[PDB]
Amino acid sequence: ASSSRNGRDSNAQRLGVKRFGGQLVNAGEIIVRQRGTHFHPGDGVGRGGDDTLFALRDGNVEFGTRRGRRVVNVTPVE
Amino acid sequence: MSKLKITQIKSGIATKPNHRETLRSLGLKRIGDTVIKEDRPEFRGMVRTVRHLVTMEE
Amino acid sequence: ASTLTVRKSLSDRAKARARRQARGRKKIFGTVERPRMVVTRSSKHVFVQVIDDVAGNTLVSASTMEAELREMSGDKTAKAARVGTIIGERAKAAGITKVVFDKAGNQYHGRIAALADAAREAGLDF
Amino acid sequence: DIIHLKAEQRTEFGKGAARRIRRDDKVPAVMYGHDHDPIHVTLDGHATLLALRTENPLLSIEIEGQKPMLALPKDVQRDVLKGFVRHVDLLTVRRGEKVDVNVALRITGESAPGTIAMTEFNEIEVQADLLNIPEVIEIDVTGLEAGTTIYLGDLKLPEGTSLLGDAEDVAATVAFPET
Amino acid sequence: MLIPRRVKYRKQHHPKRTGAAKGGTQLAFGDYGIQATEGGYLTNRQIEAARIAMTRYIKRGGKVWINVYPDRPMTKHPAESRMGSGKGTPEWWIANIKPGRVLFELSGVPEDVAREAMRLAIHKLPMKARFISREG
RNA sequence: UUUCCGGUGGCCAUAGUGGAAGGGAAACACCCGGUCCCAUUCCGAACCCGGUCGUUAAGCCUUCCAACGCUGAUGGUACUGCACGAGGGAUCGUGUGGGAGAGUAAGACGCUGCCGGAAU
RNA sequence: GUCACUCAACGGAUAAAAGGUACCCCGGGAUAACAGGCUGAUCUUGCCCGAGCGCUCAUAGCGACGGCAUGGUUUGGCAC
RNA sequence: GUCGCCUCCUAAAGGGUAACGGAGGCGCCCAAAGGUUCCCUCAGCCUGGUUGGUAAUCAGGUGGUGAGUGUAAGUGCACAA
RNA sequence: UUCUCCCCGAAAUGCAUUUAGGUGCAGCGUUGCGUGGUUCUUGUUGGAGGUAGAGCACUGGAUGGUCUAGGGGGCUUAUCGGCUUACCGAAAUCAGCCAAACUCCGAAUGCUGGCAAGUGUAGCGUGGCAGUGAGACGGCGGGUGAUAAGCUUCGUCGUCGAGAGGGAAACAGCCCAGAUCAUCAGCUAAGGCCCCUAAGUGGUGACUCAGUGGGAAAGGAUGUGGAGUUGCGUAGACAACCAGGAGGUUGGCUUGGAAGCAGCCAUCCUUGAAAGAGUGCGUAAUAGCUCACUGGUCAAGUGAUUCCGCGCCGAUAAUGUAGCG
Ligand SMILES: CCC[C@@H]1C[C@@H](C(=O)N[C@@H]([C@H]2O[C@H](SC)[C@H](O)[C@@H](O)[C@H]2O)[C@H](C)Cl)N(C)C1
Ligand SMILES: [Mg+2]
Ligand SMILES: [Mg+2]
Ligand SMILES: [Mg+2]
Ligand SMILES: [Mg+2]
Ligand SMILES: [Mg+2]
Ligand SMILES: [Mg+2]
Ligand SMILES: [Mg+2]
Ligand SMILES: [Mg+2]
Ligand SMILES: [Mg+2]
Ligand SMILES: [Mg+2]
Ligand SMILES: [Mg+2]
Ligand SMILES: [Mg+2]
Ligand SMILES: [Mg+2]
Ligand SMILES: [Mg+2]
Ligand SMILES: [Mg+2]
Ligand SMILES: [Mg+2]
Ligand SMILES: [Mg+2]
Ligand SMILES: [Mg+2]
Ligand SMILES: [Mg+2]
Ligand SMILES: [Mg+2]
Ligand SMILES: [Mg+2]
Ligand SMILES: [Mg+2]
Ligand SMILES: [Mg+2]
Ligand SMILES: [Mg+2]
Ligand SMILES: [Mg+2]
Ligand SMILES: [Mg+2]
Ligand SMILES: [Mg+2]
Ligand SMILES: [Mg+2]
Ligand SMILES: [Mg+2]
Ligand SMILES: [Mg+2]
Ligand SMILES: [Mg+2]
Ligand SMILES: [Mg+2]
Ligand SMILES: [Mg+2]
Ligand SMILES: [Mg+2]
Ligand SMILES: [Mg+2]
Ligand SMILES: [Mg+2]
Repeated sequence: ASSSRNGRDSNAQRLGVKRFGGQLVNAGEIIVRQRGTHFHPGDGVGRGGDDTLFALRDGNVEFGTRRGRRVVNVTPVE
Repeated sequence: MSKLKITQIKSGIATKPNHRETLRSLGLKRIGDTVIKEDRPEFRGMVRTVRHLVTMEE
Repeated sequence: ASTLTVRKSLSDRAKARARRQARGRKKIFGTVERPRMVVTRSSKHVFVQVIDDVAGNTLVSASTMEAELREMSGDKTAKAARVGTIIGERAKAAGITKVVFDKAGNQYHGRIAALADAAREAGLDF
Repeated sequence: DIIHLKAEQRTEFGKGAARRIRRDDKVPAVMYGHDHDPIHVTLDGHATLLALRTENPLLSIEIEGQKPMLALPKDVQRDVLKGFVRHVDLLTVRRGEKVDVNVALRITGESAPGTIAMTEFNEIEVQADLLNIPEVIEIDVTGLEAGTTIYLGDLKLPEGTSLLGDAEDVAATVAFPET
Repeated sequence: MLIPRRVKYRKQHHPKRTGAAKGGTQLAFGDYGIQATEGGYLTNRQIEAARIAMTRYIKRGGKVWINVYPDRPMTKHPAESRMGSGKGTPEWWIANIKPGRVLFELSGVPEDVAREAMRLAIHKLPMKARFISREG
């Protein structure tokens, strides 16, 4: 007969948004795993080596736009 | 606030688990059991979630 | 008025300086702790503003257009040095302590450098 | 000619309300214009069908409470398989004002038996008047053959109907038979 | 035979057979048309048979348009073989037809001969179809 | 206070692209030089410095144009959560909620904050 | 701290290992051979349209290109 | 035929999701192709010009991402990564 | 693998495995202690998305039109150059399209936070004891397979497993409904009410005449009932019955015969109230019967076309009616 010349898939990477808008986070909490900057780091958000976006401070996550970039901010909690 | 009167007419067997928890949240236990709720949007939402299982009056 | 795109039909020097300014602003941002010191350098004058970029409002400013500096006899670099001294004095008057310097698309050289060094002499932590 | 259509107010919106209306042998319609808010009405199904048999007809919408209103059916959602009209857009019009419309095309010429003529468009853009809406625009191609082409810049247009669309595209084409 | 010059993927999932026609429900080329009232898969051989029927009836007058192209490859399992061992190779090329899709257009021919030619062509298609015109 | 204008942000085309006309008081800008700090993978073109002569020609700014592009309802339709129904079958329909894309009418020749200059 | 594994059958039985059994021997219908069951590609038997052949004439006899089905006696698919 | 890892689709708009399903890659490379700082904008098209032609190199206009990215693909990057 | 009852009550999944009918860990059960609304439902208020649908902005696929750089074939004749460009024709543009691995767009749901109400007594931590790790069918969304399988492989809900009762003729998985025991009380669900078989041979109004109901396709058809659009019509419509039912003209390429019937064609003219270089029968070939039309007694409706409801044919296995139980 014949055989299948496909069959290989990589393991699941479980990317995506981990903390959504208005969610209270600690400093250092990961907000989104991503490849590239689909989201950019905003105010109080840092970007990791693998483009992970993490909270630089305590507060609430918000998603927005800064200039032309789609950003994630962590607004300090009042 | 017209004090909704909700009575169960069909069973919870073979319905979605959402519907069964909605029936439990309304205080309904058996077919034919009746509860009086305040006319508030959450109870109306519960009623319209399981409208195929209950009847409502004022 | 700050559109993210560089407006076309701008002159070549204007387009190049706009690109340089936008690239400089990528890492420079004025907060209350460290406001941004922007020096606009034209062919005649230097206009300095210290800006809290969070609120988008200028804290203090200085220029060669002020009354006590039109008559002052000096060179363009000397006038820029006097402007740097004045802006440092005004920053100390308003309680600024430290600034982050923004050359606004120009090279840190000559008039801008003299302004920055004079502001440093005045007492600015940068 | 002006076709009078009886309408009555529509207050239930949605797919279910439209389904009930169409099950009651009626047609939903929205009438919008320039100096008023959109008015939602429902019309008789068969009367609307007869009125919309023609294209670009001047309709007088008659609502019991309100005054009559002049309109042109700008969009007609018909059933694709059956012919029933499903929804009518009614653009209200003024008596002393121009209207842009789409007038129809046909070929009534008779070329040589070998060569055949074709029409390359359905309806064409025309600025005209209310009480004078041309039925069609004819292009007669008799004895014109080979690679002759007809563009929209030179057509025997009726009076009061100027030309709006780009006059740099063809509407009719005569050519040899299919080989 | 209508076969595409090339396709990006030769092994593809079956086209959806759900829904009314997405586009091409109104005559755009000819003066009369064949409109599909049922969905299905229209192979290139059926398209060719219908085209031959229309073209042979109408003879020398007018033009015929095929509004649907069979650019969807359908694979075939190796014959007499069990299941598995990968997907088969393409065997048929189909167009995905939905109710209300104008399949063929016809022009430059009067209405009765057009009707007869399109009746002949419709008797070749695997779905139900009807003769349509531009309101006369 | 106001008007006009020079910088510096925010929204990131309702802002742009294109066309027509007009303006420079301070400012801006081209412009004139290259001695000096400094520079070109060659060139004072550019970067940098000394001037502000000349000029509003371009940048810039004001106004007009819906033209290209952009924004864009209402209604309907597709789709769909839940509950059902129909067909021999691909598949289809209804009740009750939600509801586009396209298209149409239409909007639109930018809105706004701070600093400064001139006049008021 | 660092080094030595195509331990690649890549959570890596041993440092170290190929075959025959028709002479064979000691749970599964979780799984193949027969038959039944389902399906019906294939097979089979019909039919629809009618290009054309039949001197002329589609349909006496036929019947391209296409389309729709029956049966379940073929080869298969499934593995009940 | 396959066996570990990576990218995409199937996968039903969080994540996850199978088949001997559909496509491809990896078992490296780079002392710079790492760090930092500063500067720059491409491909394509049009026109003019010795060898020189579609395409080496130069000049003017236009062109916003269609070029590029060490290496598959996807997400990104012209503020340039 | 041996007595009883009381309370609770699964799994047939994930990962790994010399593993695949075994096992470990996790998931799901139970139970002691601890913590208490933290869980769940609904509402409301935010968030990321790229599926359905749609669209053609990109990438591919594609139909026709306009126009064209450039290739083919020929010519006067080629070193050019012109006559062609009636053939092919990249790209550009207009119109209609297609896509799991396309997206200028973009839901419903689902997921995840805040708040509010409701709520079974849910959730969580930590210990003891497990069993399970062969699933099945059905609804919805998919891949494999042929638009296949009571097929296979996923996602989700339900039931069976492990679930009795009522309905489905019988009939694990479908519908209703979850059995603590007794009851010779009542009301209902799904489903039913002529008899088997409890309850209506129920009332009213339509349709069917096929035993359709009580299986099936392409397709065929003056079945039947109803609703529109349109042509002709007491200036007299359609059918029947009485006279002109034919001239030049045996119009042409045929074919010993196409004079009206071999086929293809410009598809007319006339004595004239009237006729087609020709519709059927006949026919070696011509004759002829007779059709569309004109007048007459009569004369009240006739001819298409679209759709809808219920029917007809197509229909077709082997023990015995045997596809309403
Ligand atoms: C292709 C044959 C399929 C199998 C044959 C059959 C079977 O086991 N038959 C037996 C057969 O053996 C003897 S008769 C020789 C027994 O008397 C008889 O009842 C049967 O068991 C032998 C193998 Cl022939 N099985 C039930 C199925
Ligand atoms: Mg890094
Ligand atoms: Mg790294
Ligand atoms: Mg379209
Ligand atoms: Mg819109
Ligand atoms: Mg809407
Ligand atoms: Mg919309
Ligand atoms: Mg392993
Ligand atoms: Mg070992
Ligand atoms: Mg044995
Ligand atoms: Mg078995
Ligand atoms: Mg068998
Ligand atoms: Mg048996
Ligand atoms: Mg199995
Ligand atoms: Mg996902
Ligand atoms: Mg999902
Ligand atoms: Mg799984
Ligand atoms: Mg229990
Ligand atoms: Mg196991
Ligand atoms: Mg265990
Ligand atoms: Mg789709
Ligand atoms: Mg298992
Ligand atoms: Mg399973
Ligand atoms: Mg299932
Ligand atoms: Mg199974
Ligand atoms: Mg059970
Ligand atoms: Mg039971
Ligand atoms: Mg029984
Ligand atoms: Mg119980
Ligand atoms: Mg009773
Ligand atoms: Mg009942
Ligand atoms: Mg009885
Ligand atoms: Mg009776
Ligand atoms: Mg009765
Ligand atoms: Mg029967
Ligand atoms: Mg039938
Ligand atoms: Mg029965």
